[PDB]
Amino acid sequence: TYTISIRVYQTTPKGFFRPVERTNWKYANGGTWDEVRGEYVLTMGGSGTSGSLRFVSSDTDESFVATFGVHNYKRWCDIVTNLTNEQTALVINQEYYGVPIRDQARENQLTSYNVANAKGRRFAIEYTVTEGDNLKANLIIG
Amino acid sequence: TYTISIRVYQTTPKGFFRPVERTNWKYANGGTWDEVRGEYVLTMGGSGTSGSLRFVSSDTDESFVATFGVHNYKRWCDIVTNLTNEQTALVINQEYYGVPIRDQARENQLTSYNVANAKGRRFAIEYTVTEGDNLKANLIIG
Amino acid sequence: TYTISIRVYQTTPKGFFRPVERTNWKYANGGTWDEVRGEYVLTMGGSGTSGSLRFVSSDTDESFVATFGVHNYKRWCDIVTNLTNEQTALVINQEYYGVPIRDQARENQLTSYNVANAKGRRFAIEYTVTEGDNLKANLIIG
Amino acid sequence: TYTISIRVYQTTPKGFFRPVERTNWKYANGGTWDEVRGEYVLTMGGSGTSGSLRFVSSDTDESFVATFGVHNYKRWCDIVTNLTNEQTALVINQEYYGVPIRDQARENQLTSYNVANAKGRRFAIEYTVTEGDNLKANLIIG
Ligand SMILES: [C]C(=O)[N][C]1[C](O[C]2O[C]([C][O])[C]([O])[C]([O])[C]2[O])[C]([O])[C]([C][O])O2[C]1O2[C][C]([N])C([O])=O
Ligand SMILES: [C]C(=O)[N][C]1[C](O[C]2O[C]([C][O])[C]([O])[C]([O])[C]2[O])[C]([O])[C]([C][O])O2[C]1O2[C][C]([N])C([O])=O
Ligand SMILES: [C]C(=O)[N][C]1[C](O[C]2O[C]([C][O])[C]([O])[C]([O])[C]2[O])[C]([O])[C]([C][O])O2[C]1O2[C][C]([N])C([O])=O
Ligand SMILES: [C]C(=O)[N][C]1[C](O[C]2O[C]([C][O])[C]([O])[C]([O])[C]2[O])[C]([O])[C]([C][O])O2[C]1O2[C][C]([N])C([O])=O
Repeated sequence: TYTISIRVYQTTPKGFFRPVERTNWKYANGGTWDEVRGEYVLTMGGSGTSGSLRFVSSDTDESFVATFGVHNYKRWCDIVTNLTNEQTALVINQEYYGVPIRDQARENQLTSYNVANAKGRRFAIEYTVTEGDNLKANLIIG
Repeated sequence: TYTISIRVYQTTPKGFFRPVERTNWKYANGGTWDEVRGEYVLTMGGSGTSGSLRFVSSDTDESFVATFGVHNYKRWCDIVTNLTNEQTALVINQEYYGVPIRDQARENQLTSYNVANAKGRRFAIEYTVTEGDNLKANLIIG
Repeated sequence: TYTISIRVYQTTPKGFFRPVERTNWKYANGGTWDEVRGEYVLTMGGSGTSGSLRFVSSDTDESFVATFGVHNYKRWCDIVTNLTNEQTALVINQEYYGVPIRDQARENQLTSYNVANAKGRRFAIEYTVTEGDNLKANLIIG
Repeated sequence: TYTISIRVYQTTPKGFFRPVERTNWKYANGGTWDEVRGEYVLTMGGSGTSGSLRFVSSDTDESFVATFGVHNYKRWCDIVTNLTNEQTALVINQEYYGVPIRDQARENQLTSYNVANAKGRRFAIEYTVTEGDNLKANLIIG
């Protein structure tokens, strides 16, 4: 069993990103999302699955999906931004298992990732615990 | 724009179901989940989409996915229980747009629905506001 | 250090009680409230303090404060209902340390308590773990 | 009826502040705290009361209480940090109605305020909507 505990840091009081969706991919006996002491906790039944969090800033028409999981017994992450209305977390989470551009991100098994949207706002995931069954990450909204 | 505001009632102190997942289908400009004044609020960009909530009772190894949406300008709902580990809300939400028996449930445009798991516990959805753009439902756990 | 983990069971879809306030009394090095896996977790720095949760049903003009704590190394609980607008949880929590009718409830060190409001709705606290540092209780709204 | 809607910004991945307490003062028919679309919403029955939020970073042994209210029909705010274990939000909220220095902070009717703890970290409140019945503020953690 794996857990990834995520601390969300929203660093800029221009716009406001709120949580809107949390998904579990179906491999590795699935998984769950829990809120624990102000943190998001993704629990997974084995290696080879993932879960996604979508955040939306309605004030500024910005959004992103942050995905966390374990691939071949190593943690991975990705961020997708500049979303169309059709790119829910349900959509994006599932794309990591069959869409080549997404598969490759997962296969990279990254301990950290940062991306900017069209407006220049940066978003980052940084794992603070990178090994073992109980992983930890900061999700940083610039 | 539709909202469906959901109040959860857990009616017996036998087992404890906790929220674990909330998904948005991609049709009709997608949608979001918000927590508002103790209720789960599904917001959708128009008619023809839906969102799902999964709840798990780890104490009693029970779970269910409740789905809410609007089909041809009328609200609908369904519950799936007896879930396999591969049946996350991500999976179940999508099945209402391709799987005949699930398609049929959506097409039923029900204001209320119930189903029991193999353990004999019943779950129900009851829309208390069945018309207009701000719909309301009780999710009742037996 | 003591914890009391509380599972809220809202059993009747007549009215809707939502969480509106959570307080910590100042004795025994204070305490905190956390949300953990859908449960409310009161953590206290020693014996002799408590914390309160207030719930309000705006639909039906009903409300109550449920207080949990440890007195002389034994758990206690109380429920106050039929609240005036001036009886916030901040008010009620503090009354257990100087108001005789409230002091006596605390001194009773109850493992369970049930009360009805003027409308006849029952509210109950039942501790499911009654000894040790990590206590557990159901809060049942009738 | 006033609402004050609060957005929390945690600006540095150094430490992690989590919500631990939310209180309502008893004047002006009291008030409530709700979570709405990722924001903390304080609702008050009129002018002359307030509510407090406490946040704790156990990682770095830091904490603060942020208080928001309306005094003589104008919004006010304060932050207290360098908290003792006996300074819960329950305690601090009440001090604004009897303790001269706290009374004075309320009487200041500030649209913005900041204070630093002994560790050099600054906290701020910034009202983004300063007039009317639906007030809005940023709570910024430095
Ligand atoms: C171990 C790992 O991690 N692996 C992975 C996977 O996962 C899996 O899946 C399956 C189905 O297919 C099941 O669910 C199980 O349980 C699990 O584990 C997957 O995810 C993939 C993607 O798709 O990846 C990984 O792997 C690699 C290769 N391809 C193989 O297969 O092996
Ligand atoms: C109106 C309605 O409801 N409709 C519906 C739909 O939705 C839709 O979808 C599309 C794509 O495909 C888009 O997204 C839009 O926007 C929306 O609106 C769908 O859902 C379906 C299922 O699949 O159902 C309904 O419809 C029916 C038929 N198809 C016709 O149209 O009519
Ligand atoms: C041990 C116990 O539990 N005790 C109690 C108390 O608590 C206390 O308090 C103090 C102040 O005063 C401090 O804070 C400490 O820390 C603690 O512990 C109290 O609470 C009381 C009520 O008021 O009760 C109990 O006790 C009994 C008697 N009175 C004595 O004092 O001992
Ligand atoms: C209008 C206003 O804001 N006022 C104020 C007050 O509040 C009040 O209180 C009372 C009792 O005491 C009752 O609760 C009512 O309802 C309310 O409104 C108070 O808070 C104070 C502080 O202590 O402050 C203000 O005022 C001032 C003076 N005292 C005169 O009046 O003016």
